[PDB]
Amino acid sequence: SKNLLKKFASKTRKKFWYEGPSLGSHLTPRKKTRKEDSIRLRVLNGLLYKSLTELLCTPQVSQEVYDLNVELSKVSVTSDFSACRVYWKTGVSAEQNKHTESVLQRSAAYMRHLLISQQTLRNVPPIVFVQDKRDLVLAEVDRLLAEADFGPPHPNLCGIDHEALNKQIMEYKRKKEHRDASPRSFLLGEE
Amino acid sequence: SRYAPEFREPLIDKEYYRKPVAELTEEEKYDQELKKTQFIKAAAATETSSVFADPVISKFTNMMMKGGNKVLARSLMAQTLEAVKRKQFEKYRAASAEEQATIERNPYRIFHEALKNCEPVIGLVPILKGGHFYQVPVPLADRRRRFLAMKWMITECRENKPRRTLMPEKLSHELLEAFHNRGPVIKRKHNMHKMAEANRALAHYRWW
Amino acid sequence: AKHLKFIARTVMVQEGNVEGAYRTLNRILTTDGLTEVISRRRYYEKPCRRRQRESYETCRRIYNMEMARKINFLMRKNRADPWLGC
Amino acid sequence: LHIPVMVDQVVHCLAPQKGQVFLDMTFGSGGHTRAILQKEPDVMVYALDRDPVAYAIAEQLSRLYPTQIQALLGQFSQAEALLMKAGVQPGTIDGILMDLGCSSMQLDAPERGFSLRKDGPLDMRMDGDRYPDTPTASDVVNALDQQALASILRAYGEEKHAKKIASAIIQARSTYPISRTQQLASIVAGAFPPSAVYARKDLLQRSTHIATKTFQALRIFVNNELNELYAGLRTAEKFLKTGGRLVALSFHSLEDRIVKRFLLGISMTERFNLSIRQKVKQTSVRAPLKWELIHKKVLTPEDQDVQDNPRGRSAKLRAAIKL
Amino acid sequence: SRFSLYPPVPGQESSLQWAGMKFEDVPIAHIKATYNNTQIQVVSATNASLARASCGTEGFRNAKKGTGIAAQTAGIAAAAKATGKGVTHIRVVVKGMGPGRWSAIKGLTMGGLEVISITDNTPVPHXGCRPRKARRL
RNA sequence: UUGUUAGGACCUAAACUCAAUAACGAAAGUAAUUCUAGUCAUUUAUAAUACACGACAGCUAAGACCCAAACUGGGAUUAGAUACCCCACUAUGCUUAGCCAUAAACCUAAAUAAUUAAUUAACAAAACUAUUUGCCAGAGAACUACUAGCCAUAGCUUAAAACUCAAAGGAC
Ligand SMILES: Nc1ncnc2c1ncn2[C@@H]1O[C@H](CSCC[C@H](N)C(=O)O)[C@@H](O)[C@H]1O
Ligand SMILES: [K+]
Ligand SMILES: [Mg+2]
Ligand SMILES: [Mg+2]
Ligand SMILES: [Mg+2]
Ligand SMILES: [Mg+2]
Ligand SMILES: [Mg+2]
Ligand SMILES: [Mg+2]
Ligand SMILES: [Mg+2]
Repeated sequence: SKNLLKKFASKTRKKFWYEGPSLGSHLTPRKKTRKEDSIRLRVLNGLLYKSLTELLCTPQVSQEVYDLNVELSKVSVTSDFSACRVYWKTGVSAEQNKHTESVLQRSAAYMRHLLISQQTLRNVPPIVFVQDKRDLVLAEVDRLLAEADFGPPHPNLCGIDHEALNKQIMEYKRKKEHRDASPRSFLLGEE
Repeated sequence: SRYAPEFREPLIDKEYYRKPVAELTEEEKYDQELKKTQFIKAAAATETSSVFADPVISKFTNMMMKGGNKVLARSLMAQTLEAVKRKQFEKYRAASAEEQATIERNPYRIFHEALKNCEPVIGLVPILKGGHFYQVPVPLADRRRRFLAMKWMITECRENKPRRTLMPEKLSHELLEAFHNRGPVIKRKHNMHKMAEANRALAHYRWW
Repeated sequence: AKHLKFIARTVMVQEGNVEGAYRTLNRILTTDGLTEVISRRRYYEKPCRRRQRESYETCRRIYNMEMARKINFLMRKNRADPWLGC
Repeated sequence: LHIPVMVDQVVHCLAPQKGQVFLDMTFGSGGHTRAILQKEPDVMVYALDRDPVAYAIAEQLSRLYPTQIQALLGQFSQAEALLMKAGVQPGTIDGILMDLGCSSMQLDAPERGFSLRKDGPLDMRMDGDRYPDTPTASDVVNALDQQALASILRAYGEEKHAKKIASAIIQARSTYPISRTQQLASIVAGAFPPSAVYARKDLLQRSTHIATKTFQALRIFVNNELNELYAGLRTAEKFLKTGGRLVALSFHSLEDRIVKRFLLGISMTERFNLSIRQKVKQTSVRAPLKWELIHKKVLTPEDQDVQDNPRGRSAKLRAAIKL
Repeated sequence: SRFSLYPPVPGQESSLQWAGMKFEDVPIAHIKATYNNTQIQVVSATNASLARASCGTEGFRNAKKGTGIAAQTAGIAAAAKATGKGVTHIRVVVKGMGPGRWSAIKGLTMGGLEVISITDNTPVPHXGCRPRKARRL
């Protein structure tokens, strides 16, 4: 009789859904921007964010990776869908991050297998693990700072050039001291 | 440029070409075979196989040249090196046997260790955020770190010297003072680093 | 207040990995919805506002879950071309 | 008569006491200076003004207190030299009172040209015969082009209608010289229809003339009060004792901004946004504050009192201690 | 034969000790992480105050008082006072969801204290007091 | 003041998760738990000048008071800021009696029984037949003037004309 979902069913149907049995060219393993592509890539980034967190903090990948307990900063797939860029949260310790980077990357192939096997995502492209460049720079600006040595222990204000205006005044003081488209032509015979 | 992108920079290392074939890494061995089917840029007028050619000093010469006067700029560098060699020989002869050991009389080695003492690890980039100019601590590359040391030297001598002193006499007196970590060019490095600590928390504004 | 302390929302640190334990506690609170609940209790959401948000989030979850099904369903046919050249 | 407005707040803020040296950079009629010398008869005070008439008033009033008040004549910029000629006797000044605006005597007297309501020559110059070559408002209106003249109205008078008002002056001066205050008022009131002559109601809920902004603009430009004020506050800080209390009264926003920005470490140089994407919030500073603001909180006089002195309605009292 | 995330059940007998004390005896580090100030207090298992700190007491002011690095300094300060009093193991009950929620726990670790567990006690009313009105921006 | 209390009091106020549910009721509205009372048969549609209801705000008297909060005061911002932001605190939101009778009270869908083909103005929510009542007749003037009724008195319901215009309005 009264359905709360009716209010927003038609609005969310153009924002979060497209019609027709068409899959994108990118989504294949091997142009003009479309709205369906934005939907087809937004949902994958959410599924992979949900599904790639069910591997890092779960025991399937490995015992060391399970112990790593890697939370993820964000997941973002390329528009071409050639590969993925799984950003991961990066602790302050640079050395540990370097080791964690290598560990995750080695299991990238197996992690993909785990998702593809479970059937959450049928055709997942190769995965990558990247460190946020912002985080790396902030760490580097701290490393170099520690290494670094600090050594041994009026008219223009208001906006009117009062001086120039005074000269202009003193200088002045020195001087002081729809019709042709009708059928008329056709109906007369002027051809 | 009149060179097409397919041209390769020339390799002017005399020993590299005459090395025995087995002494070359296969990566280097592969490049040599590839280069046989490529175009090579002509060598620069100042690019030679001379054993006395130092890239760092040649670069420092070009940063002093004004209006393409290479003869004058090279003469100024030649006079400087000599003024440094003559200044250390005087000290060496007028020093005890124990002190004589420490004294360094190589001008080429005083120049390189001088510049390296002036190089700064971190620099600053000027940024206008919300209509206010802020300079954020940046980590300097190997190229930016080297350029700043040479630029700071050529600017202390050009400007902050007496009117009748000459560049071979101010530059020689500064390479040696930087060589001992006492000069004003070193003081510029210390100020740059000290300011970075002041703006330590303002690096977040970086977007590049 | 009348319950027992240190049973609810408590995690134990393993081998002095205090960061790993904190990361686990956050996933527990986020999964149970406490994080979202505490976020929205800072200010007051009006009853009409609350209903509009819940109806939109429900419809967004339906269309998202349905779009996942359609991609997964249509991704089975995603394979090397068998009739290359025709 | 014009009672010194908000003098009680100044007197309490200054707390004039024996053995303290004070300065007044705007003696004028001397009402404020006399109030400081009444609370404490043993206080030491120095007076200054740009008007030779005002200086004579101080010299005449120096008989009342032979050494407690010291009279001086000159601008804010020339104040440092005048106090330097005296020597180090001002030295560590406990308080500098920088009241602003036109003197009660200056604007009450029609001959001085400050009053548009009365008919007098268009002098509008606080300086008297001390400098006879200082251009008057008559020279300013008759000499400057629309571009220059409009900027004076827009920048110093906050004139909303700057191009129309400026053009009327340029046309009127060509027809006849603009030499009288009422002549200029009619010229400004002629750029618009007759309805707008007396229409611009104020926050007071009292109507005002349409050329009040032109007289304020010319008053500040002829005497360059704003630029000279920038140097007066800077010289007061130099001559202000550490722990000394500064007290200023700002009757319009332009002077208030310089006093408001100065006492909070902000700079008048700061560029201006123009009602597009202003970052009041972001959805920092070179150095910290250099003052202990006894009364950062500002207020106008009481509305009942304002009726008695409408000229002082917008008086904002800004008090600070040197750091 | 595995580690249990679940705290030793109170009232029973367990095989886990820390410096010869049971779980019920380890001192507690109460961290209140708000959006402006992060306070920290350490108490004994009998509810006796041992250390106290906060971004404000360390000397931060205004918006600096509510940063991650400000809470880290406050945690290091609380650790040092507690370490002097004779504390090596702490149970971290972290109330609040502010910026220095984690940083305060990191400072305590940097200060030489060994956290054995982390509890969360952020107040969650079950229906309670009407929150203040939404801010318009 | 603050933090902790596996200390005491309070029973004011409001009912997380469940709820990704779509139930109950004429509508308004209603979801912490328990118990008591309780919804039900007129063939069906069709009612006002009658009767009984009717969110929130508001009024009347006596209480309550954790938190929220018109107004007001204080602080910022601004050319100004009677605002947006910060802080404090009222009317008020609560209970018990009575009044008030208004909502974008909107599924912007009167009810009921059929049909899905011999049917695209557009958009929304596919089209369409029959029955009964209500309502509409260019826009503004006009949720207005006057009239009558009303616990309503700066109120509600009922509701014009002069005069002005050649458009107003809906969808794409
Ligand atoms: N730049 C400047 N330098 C010096 N005096 C100035 C000045 N600008 C304005 N004045 C003077 O300062 C006074 C401000 S109005 C008068 C206030 C004075 N305290 C009194 O009791 O009368 C006037 O006398 C005015 O001529
Ligand atoms: K509706
Ligand atoms: Mg206010
Ligand atoms: Mg109340
Ligand atoms: Mg109605
Ligand atoms: Mg409703
Ligand atoms: Mg109405
Ligand atoms: Mg009516
Ligand atoms: Mg009526």
